[PDB]
Amino acid sequence: RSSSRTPSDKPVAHVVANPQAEGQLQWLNRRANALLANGVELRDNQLVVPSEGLYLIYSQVLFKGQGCPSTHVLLTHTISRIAVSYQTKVNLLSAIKSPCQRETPEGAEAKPWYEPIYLGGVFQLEKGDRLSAEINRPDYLDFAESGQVYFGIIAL
Amino acid sequence: TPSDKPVAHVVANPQAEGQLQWLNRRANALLANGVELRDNQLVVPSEGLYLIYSQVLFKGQGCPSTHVLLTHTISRIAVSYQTKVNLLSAIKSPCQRETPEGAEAKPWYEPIYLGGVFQLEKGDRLSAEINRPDYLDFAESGQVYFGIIAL
Amino acid sequence: SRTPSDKPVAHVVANPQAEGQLQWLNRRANALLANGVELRDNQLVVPSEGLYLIYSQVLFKGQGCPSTHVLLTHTISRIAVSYQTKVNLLSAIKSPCQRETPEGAEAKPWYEPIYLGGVFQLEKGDRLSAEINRPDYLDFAESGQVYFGIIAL
Amino acid sequence: RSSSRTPSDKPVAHVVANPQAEGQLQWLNRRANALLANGVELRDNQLVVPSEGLYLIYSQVLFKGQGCPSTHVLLTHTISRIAVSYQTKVNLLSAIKSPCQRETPEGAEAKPWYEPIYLGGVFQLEKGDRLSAEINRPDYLDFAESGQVYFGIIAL
Amino acid sequence: RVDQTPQTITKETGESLTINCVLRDSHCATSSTYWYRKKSGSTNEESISKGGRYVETVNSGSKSFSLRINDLTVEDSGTYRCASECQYGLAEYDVYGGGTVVTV
Amino acid sequence: ARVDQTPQTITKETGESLTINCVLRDSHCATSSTYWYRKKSGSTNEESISKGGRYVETVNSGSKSFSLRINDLTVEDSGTYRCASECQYGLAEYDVYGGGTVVTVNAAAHHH
Amino acid sequence: ARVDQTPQTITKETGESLTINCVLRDSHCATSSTYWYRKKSGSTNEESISKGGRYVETVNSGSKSFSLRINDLTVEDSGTYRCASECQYGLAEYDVYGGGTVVTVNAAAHHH
Amino acid sequence: ARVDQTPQTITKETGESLTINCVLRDSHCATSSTYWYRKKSGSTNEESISKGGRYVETVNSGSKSFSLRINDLTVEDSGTYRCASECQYGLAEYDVYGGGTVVTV
Repeated sequence: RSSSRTPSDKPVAHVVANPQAEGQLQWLNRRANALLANGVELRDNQLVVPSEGLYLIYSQVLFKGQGCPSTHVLLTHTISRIAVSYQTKVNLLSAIKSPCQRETPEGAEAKPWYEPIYLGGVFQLEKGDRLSAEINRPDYLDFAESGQVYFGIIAL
Repeated sequence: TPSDKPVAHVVANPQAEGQLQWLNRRANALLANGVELRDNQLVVPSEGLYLIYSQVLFKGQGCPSTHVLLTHTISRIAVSYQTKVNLLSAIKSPCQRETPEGAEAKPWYEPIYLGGVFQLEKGDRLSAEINRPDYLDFAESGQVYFGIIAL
Repeated sequence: SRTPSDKPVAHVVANPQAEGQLQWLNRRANALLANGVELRDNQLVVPSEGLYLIYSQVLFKGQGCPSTHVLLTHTISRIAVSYQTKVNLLSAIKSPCQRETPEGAEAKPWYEPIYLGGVFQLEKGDRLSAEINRPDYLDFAESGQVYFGIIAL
Repeated sequence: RSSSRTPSDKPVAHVVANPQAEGQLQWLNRRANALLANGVELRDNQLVVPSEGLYLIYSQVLFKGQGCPSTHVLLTHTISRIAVSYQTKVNLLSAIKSPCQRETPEGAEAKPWYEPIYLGGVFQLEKGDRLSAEINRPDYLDFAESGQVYFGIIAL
Repeated sequence: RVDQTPQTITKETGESLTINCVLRDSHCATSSTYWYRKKSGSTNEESISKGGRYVETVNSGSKSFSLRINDLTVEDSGTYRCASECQYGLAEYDVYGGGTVVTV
Repeated sequence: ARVDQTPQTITKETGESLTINCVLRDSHCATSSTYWYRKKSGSTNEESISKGGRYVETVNSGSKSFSLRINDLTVEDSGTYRCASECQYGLAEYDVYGGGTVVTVNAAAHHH
Repeated sequence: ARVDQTPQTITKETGESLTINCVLRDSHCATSSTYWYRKKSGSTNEESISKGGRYVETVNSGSKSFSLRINDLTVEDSGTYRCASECQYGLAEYDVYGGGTVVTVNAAAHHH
Repeated sequence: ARVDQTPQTITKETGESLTINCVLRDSHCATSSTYWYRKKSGSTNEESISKGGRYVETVNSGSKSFSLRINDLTVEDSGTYRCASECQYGLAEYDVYGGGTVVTV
């Protein structure tokens, strides 16, 4: 009892983190409002560009902690690109955020903090380019509800 | 020399008392090529892949109490599955601690942005909403907005 | 070369060795500026009438939180031939520092990023500009932490 | 109950910073010992020349901070002109000052520093020319008392 | 945009103001004229009627149109923000201005 | 002192009359241009008090002093009140301000 | 690492010859449009080295490497020398840089 | 900003006429009292240009731009093109500049 009605063509992908991934960022596509079609591969948590052209890259990550153990905490989130022409990981988009400004329950309790980070830009990618979205602290991820963490590309 | 494909970019009305009401009849805003704005909701006029984005800017004139959690979500109720489901969401705590104790107020600002590509069908209803519409900062230029474009 | 060309596109990134100012660069690895978009005076020139997508991110970093109470802003503006006045298209504000500079356990580097994005209808010759009010907290020590771009959809 | 005696003068302007304003350079003229008359208009923190001729331009800015962080700070102060004939902002008067070369004070009870900057000169201006006084770091402005920040032109 | 001419008015009971607004955007036309009176100090907003005795001296050359108001007593005093709908391509919007008249 | 309001801390009864006086000390300011501004607890809007009915303003040019009697003392009007006047000599025109707070509590109402 | 200068720190004597090699890592940059820039020790303005006389260039497109041999060395020609190349594939055009410093000591003059 | 010289950096072929144009962006200078300055690559003295046939002043008064022409480029052709103009308003009198380098292989 299945069919399809619209064609569509642009190579596209919008993958969301695995909720049953207790301590890691595993990208999934077999979920309701997620897409991965028209040739795009996902090799070892990495998006493989299927054709040379102009792509739009976006990703969001949400960090949550139930208390600040030590001021020295850095939340980082960067999207990388390894091309066939230059076989080294280079950052295309990056952002850093400090969730805890001193404090560290000196006069408070477990104060749940939430910090989101969004990344986006347009790039020219060639065939076989491997894009990867990564974060430094995979233990502060909050994927418990819905579309709070994701990563995707679309050929314009 | 015309332009085509469904597009929409709605901005909150500054004259909207403690509420997030979307407006279209203002300078730098568009809603054309079939996109309808019904009940504070965008209606997709044709099936395809759309780009959904929205930003909300939160402002408070002091840390009130405990911990308030600011969320901003774009939801979709489709004709195929008639339940509102969240497509994009983000949570943020604007105040860390030290509620103003005698000392004067310190206005805090925290923005939140959402964006992604999704497949929408005819008759789908998208809505951008926030939990605390009493901390809304819709003063002048587009600080909070919400829009889609048919890719 | 094996691929064809397309529609107006631009993705410019901040100058890392320009500490003190926001200079947009296009002749740097993984940056684009082609198909009619011009970089005049830290401004992008729209080459044709149509619908464009504009975005920009800036990352702010400071050492310790002083008691000045600073407001960090980031705005994308458009000055058109139709309306010769600076109007903001997208804006965002963030207050990074509440508490005073630590008098015990000092140096507390704070990081706060800001992202903007939206689609607009632009005319020929319109000059778009992304700017921030305090260019002294820019963190261009790493690749792609500050950028600005448009692409015609 | 008041009166006025013989004005009989020419374009003049002397605007002062807003004392009860946060970190911004907002010019005021409707305050004691301030002038804006005989055609000079303040539109958007800019003086509008009402008639072609020779003007004298002056401005002072006072920078104060309660400690010197280590980040190489340069304090700048410039008066610029955008003309109808050449619509590019060019500096007529400029000055730079380094407020503190001293290594980040590990302990000095803040060490409050004060650094002023003054600019002045005579120039030929045309009708409709817009003069603008600006500073680079509005977080060190000392608009506490008066006459510490000001900006003016006078038709000679 | 919009350049409504009666900026500050404090005329006396019995005058006549002509209210012109000048368009600065080449997308706005002197075709869609309208004013939004306030009726003294209200916490809402009202409107104002056209087409006859409340007619304008619309002039596209100066991009200004008027509002003839006679016998001003105390019901003809309020904020008459001005408005016009601008349109170039796929965009449709309106714009506001400003101008008040007061008669004692 | 460029205008000085005399009452600083006032303590009134539920619904009474507070009087604030400001005296002009600059002979450039005219008593023919009076304005009033009040503040509300934690609020950030400078409001303009209107002259009529419950807000009475008396002007006497001899001493260049004006007053503001406010009746029906609602307790939601607790805040800092400032006065203003328009001064203009020759080519200069300016205005002047003050400062002063009002506090009022309620009663028992005898609902037994 | 998108262009690699091999001799980072060099110490030659007045009257010698140092060779600096740069190897391309991006297969989009071409060995044909190469440029060299030096920054004299103690100065901030970066000057552009000219092709002629003392500066002889060896380019090999097969290995995508270019070099710059510097002859008749003096003691005033000590500074940071960088190499450059022009890359262009699709809609993108950019340049790449390196780094490498030279220090020259003198040889005195035997005074009998 | 003011004065945008169109051929900034040129690399021409031996025997190829290169045309140097300067476009005025300051609407106060006149293209009628135009001046040209050359500094041959390798010399640190700025020499002037005598426009006598080989250097033609294809000034365009509409665009407030002036042009100069070379012919049969030689192999010693090495020189930095600098243009100037004698702007004049009521009282003030000043000059404006551009920028330009030539290389012939």
